[PDB]
Amino acid sequence: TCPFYKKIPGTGFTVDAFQYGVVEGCTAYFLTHFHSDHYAGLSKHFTFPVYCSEITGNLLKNKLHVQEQYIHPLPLDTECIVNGVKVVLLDANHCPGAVMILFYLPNGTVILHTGDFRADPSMERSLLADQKVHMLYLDTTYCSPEYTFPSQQEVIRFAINTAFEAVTLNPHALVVCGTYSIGKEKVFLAIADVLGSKVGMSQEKYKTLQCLNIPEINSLITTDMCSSLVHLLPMMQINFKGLQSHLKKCGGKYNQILAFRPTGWTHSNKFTRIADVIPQTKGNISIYGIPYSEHSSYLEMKRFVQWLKPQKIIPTVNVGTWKSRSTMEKYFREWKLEAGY
Ligand code: NI
Repeated sequence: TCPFYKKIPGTGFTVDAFQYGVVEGCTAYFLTHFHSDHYAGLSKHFTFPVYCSEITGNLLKNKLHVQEQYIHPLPLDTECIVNGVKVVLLDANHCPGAVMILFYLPNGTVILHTGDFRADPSMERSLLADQKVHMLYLDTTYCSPEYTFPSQQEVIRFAINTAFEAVTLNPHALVVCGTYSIGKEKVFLAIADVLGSKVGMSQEKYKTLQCLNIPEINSLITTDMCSSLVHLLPMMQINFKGLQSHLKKCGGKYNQILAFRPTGWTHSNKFTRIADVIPQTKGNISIYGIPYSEHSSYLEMKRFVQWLKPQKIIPTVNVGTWKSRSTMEKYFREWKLEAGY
């Protein structure tokens, strides 16, 4: 059964609620982004209207085979009527095609559902500037002050400099980057651009990338592994055994691997600056874990909420334990008392 924090009161609408069967009273199912925990349940057999971005809709059609007739793509930053309710989709600064949704209720209440997001001050000059929001359904993934990590731009800087130095010292080094979902494409695209290479990958990942509307993508990626010095592999293969096996397959073209695992936050962020990060190394293989996040830091989250000044907050992440729920409620009250709303 569909949980309460996935229902929009006063509407026929749910958000990211495809794993509960036919939801009672639901006339339209919104999908914030194409990540498996959010789409869990969609297939070619689904027969109700799905509302989403153009990019999410490309992925539903090509990867999940959902039929065209049930896919409703909406433009961003544009007031749209859905089943007699005004809605707007806003860029969530998460993975490609990810959106936040503003719902203008018939009774005058305004709700923002962030989906998954990385809060940014640029959001303060979107269409959110123009009016009051009563209820916020908030991505609370990192809602605790211990969760710190650098900007995406600093992380990319580290990766580009690290790769370029390694391959200039040794023109026979291969670079490998892990992935298990869409998002974080900048990591492998930036490294391949500095090295003057396309990114090589499986047919299945190339297909996913071709759905994402990235400018000049045919110039940046390929399924010919032999012509590429930056390869993508599944995240589960980014370990000493998997990388050794991969290097065997390359037929003596290379004698060293430098590999990156983009993660979210890790406890090594409590101690080490991005500048100081070092790899794990065994023989001719080194692995860097790099903290490239597509979710808000605590500080980013707090700045957004204190600017928005919502009347009520409903968390959508870490909702399963009394300890988590109590912790999040304490921070929301601190934020409200400090800023005076
Ligand atoms: Ni996500």
